[PDB]
Parts: sequence; structure tokens; C-alpha cells
Amino acid sequence: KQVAGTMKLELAQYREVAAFAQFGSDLDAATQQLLSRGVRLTELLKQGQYSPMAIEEQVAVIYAGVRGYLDKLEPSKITKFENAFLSHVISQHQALLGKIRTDGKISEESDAKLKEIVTNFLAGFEA
Amino acid sequence: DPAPATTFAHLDATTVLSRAIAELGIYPAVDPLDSTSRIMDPNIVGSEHYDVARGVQKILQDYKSLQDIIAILGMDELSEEDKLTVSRARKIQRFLSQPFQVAEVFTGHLGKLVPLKETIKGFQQILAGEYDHLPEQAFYMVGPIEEAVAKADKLAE
Amino acid sequence: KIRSILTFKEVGRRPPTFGDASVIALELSIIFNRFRSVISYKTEYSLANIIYYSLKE
Amino acid sequence: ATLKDITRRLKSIKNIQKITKSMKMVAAAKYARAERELKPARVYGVG
Amino acid sequence: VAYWRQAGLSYIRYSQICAKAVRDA
Amino acid sequence: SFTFASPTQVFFNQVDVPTLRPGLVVVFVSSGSQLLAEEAVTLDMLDLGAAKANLEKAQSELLGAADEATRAEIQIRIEANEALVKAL
Repeated sequence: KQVAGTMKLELAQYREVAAFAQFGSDLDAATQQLLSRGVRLTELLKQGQYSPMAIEEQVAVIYAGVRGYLDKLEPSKITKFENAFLSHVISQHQALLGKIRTDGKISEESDAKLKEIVTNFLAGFEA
Repeated sequence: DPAPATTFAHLDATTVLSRAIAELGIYPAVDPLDSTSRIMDPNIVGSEHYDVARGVQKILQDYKSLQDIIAILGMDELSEEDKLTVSRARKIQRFLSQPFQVAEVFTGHLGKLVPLKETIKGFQQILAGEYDHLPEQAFYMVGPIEEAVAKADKLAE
Repeated sequence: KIRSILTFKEVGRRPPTFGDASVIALELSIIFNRFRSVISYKTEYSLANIIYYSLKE
Repeated sequence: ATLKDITRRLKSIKNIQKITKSMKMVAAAKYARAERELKPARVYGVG
Repeated sequence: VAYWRQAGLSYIRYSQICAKAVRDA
Repeated sequence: SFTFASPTQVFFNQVDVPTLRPGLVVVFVSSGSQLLAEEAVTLDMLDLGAAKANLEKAQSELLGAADEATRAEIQIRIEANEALVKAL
């Protein structure tokens, strides 16, 4: 509930504007940011088959998009990012995922740890 | 139509042909965006085969969704990114066509059979932009990708 | 567009400058459209001035 | 004449209506810049 | 005859350069 | 009345004229031929310690090299910068 509300609105706002994503090279920063964010969130809703996700894993991925950490990343690399990102947080940061489910939300401490994992990880991934 | 509609569920692989494609001279007239197979699965055909096939379908669906907009507003309105995927998609459409041995009396071209490895390689290369410099027509009605390259030289002089 | 109907590229997207007129002049009545209102329009150094004026209108 | 054909045209002309509207407003942002900048360039072009 | 107008140059290039030096200052 | 304008700015709609040559105009013009100029400005918005720095940089550019008009382009830049420190 703490991440889905935002994603819903940002996608809804994106839907009003998406028609000129390949035709809106000139328009102002506000509508440029709607397209940039919305295209990113759309990629985060893509999913492979036969691997349904725990809720904590879902919210960790939606968190990265909605807090803007993927706004500079090339859209076509997002699915590849998520696969590797999720495998990294599951393999090594099981304490963080446990805490997200323990608390029943992403706390300040969880937000801080997530920011450092995502931002550093993204730098390495887009090299 | 109830007859073919009811038939789909009985199949593992469907090849759907289209008059709109045949009418362009694209033979075999397979709709790349309406043909499916149970085994089109990264776990079955390997990730390389799957990725190129999905990549091909994406570029073709992207072009199809643009076609009508640029028929009115003009190609010139597109970013170099969009018009790059237009030119690429039109080459991929053409590289999907193929002269059949049984169709020599219709095509005027010798029949060609293309190994799976070469099919995968050819589409991979076109997607990667490795033939962005070649004319559209070099890709039409050939077998392997080498014949497109060879056709490009022949169409020059 | 002037050459495709009948050479310089990259004109019109960003507003024209005197630097644009200089580039044209250095390579070498003028015919342009003169702005009237939202709807209406009509068809050594001072040589670069005249290319510039025809660009701004 | 076919619902298929009309559905394709409707998708197409909905895209166009949204884009042409965006172009009318982008040009507005460009013409607002152009009209102000035309002021000094007009008295300058006299000579 | 000026130094710039020896091998080349037009007054347009001269003007262009001077104009840029004023903007950079 | 005397109309004094660059392509972008208009200032007026006794005056000094430097022969055009980069020089002072008191009611600065970079060049040109109402006096037409490519860059006509204040006087207030020129700086200045950067004009001195841009002069020293242009004089360091000069000891090339070599091929005529490069060279000429550097000396133009030097003349312009000299007539900027001279101005303020």
C-alpha cells in the first residue's frame, strides 16, 4: 500500500502524456519528467514466467522506480537490471528483505540501505 | 470466424498467414505478430534464440504502431532513434521473406533453406545495427544474411 | 526543405542567431517570410546583416 | 468498413490529435520566444 | 590591407571572433 | 536621436565610434559598420579580470605554429582583448 498508491498516480499521469513520448522532444521539463518516470515504471511491471515474487521483493523493486533511482537508466536495460538487482538483494541482503516484511513497510533505515545498494549497483551495471 | 477461432486451442504451434502481408510481395506471408509456439521459451530454445525473436517482434510491433502516425505527420518528425527503428524494422520485415523451392514458378528465384544458427545470427546482426548502411531491398527475397550483403553490392552496379 | 523541394541543415529548431548568418555568409534581394501576426505572414558585413534579418523573420 | 479497419484508424487519429495538440503548444513556446527576439532584430535590420 | 586579410580572411570572421571575445569577457 | 543596437539588445531608440574596431562607445562595440554592431554592450556587464586572463591566454596561444590565419585569428582575439582592458 505504501508504494502502489504512488505508482498508480505516476502511471496515470504518464498515460495522459504517453502519446507524444516519441514526439515531445521540445516540451517543458514537467511533462518530460512524467514521460521519463512513466516509461521506467512500465518496465518495472514486466515479469518473466514461473517465478512469482514475495511481497517484500515486489515493493523493493517498485521502491527503486518510484523514488527515482532509475530515472537516468536506459529504459531497455531495466528488465536486465531488475533480474540482477533482485538476485543480489535476495542472495546477500536477506536481512534487509526480512526487515521489510518484519516491519511491514520500508522504514527510514531500510530506505537508507536500499538507496546505497541501488545507487552503487546501478553505477556498476551501466558501465 | 468460429471455424478457425475454435481450431487455435488444438495447436502447439500456429503459423498465421495474412493477405495484407502477401499483397506486399512478402512471401511466405507469415504475420510475425500473430504466430506462436509452445516451445518459444528461453528454457527450451535457449536465451539467445528467444531474445532475438522477442527483439524482432518488439521492433515490428513498434513500427506497426508508428506507421499510421508517420503516414500523416511525416518521417521527418521522428527522432533519429525512432527512424532508426523504422529503417531496421523494414529490413527485418524483408529478411523474413524467403524464396521457396516449391515457389520457384512464382518468385523467379532459386529456393533457399536457411539453417537455424544462420537465421538467429542474421536477425541478431540487423537488430544490432550491423547493416544500417545497406539498402532495404538487399534484404528482400534472399536466404542467408550473406546473400543480403552480396545483393547490396549487386544493386550498386 | 529548400533543397528537397528544389545547402544548410539544422535550421529552425533552435532560434537563429547572427552566428548562423555568419556561417552562411562565410561559405559564400533575399527571399523570406515576414511575420505580421499569429495568422498572417508575407513572402561585406551588411551582407551578413541581411541574411540574419531574413532568418529572424 | 470493417470494425478492424476503423479500430486501426481510431488508434492512429487519437495519436495524431494528441501529438498535433502538443505541437501547437511547443510552437507557442517557440513563437513566444521568437516574437520578443524579433523586436530588437527589426530595428537592427533597418541598416 | 590588414593582417587578417592577407591569407584569407573576410571581415565576417574578424567580426565573429571579436564578438566572441566580448562574450567571453 | 541615435539608434544604438546589437542583434539582441537595443540601448537607444554625443556618441563615440571606434574604427568597426573593438573599442569604446560612450553615450563597447566588438565590430561592424545608427551604428550596426555584432556585440554592443555595457560597460557595466563586462568583466574584466577575465578580459585580462583571456588576453594572457590568447598571447599564450600565439607561439605555435605557424600557418597563416590561425594565427591571424589569434591576433584578432588579442586585439579584441587588449581593447577590453583598455575600455574599463
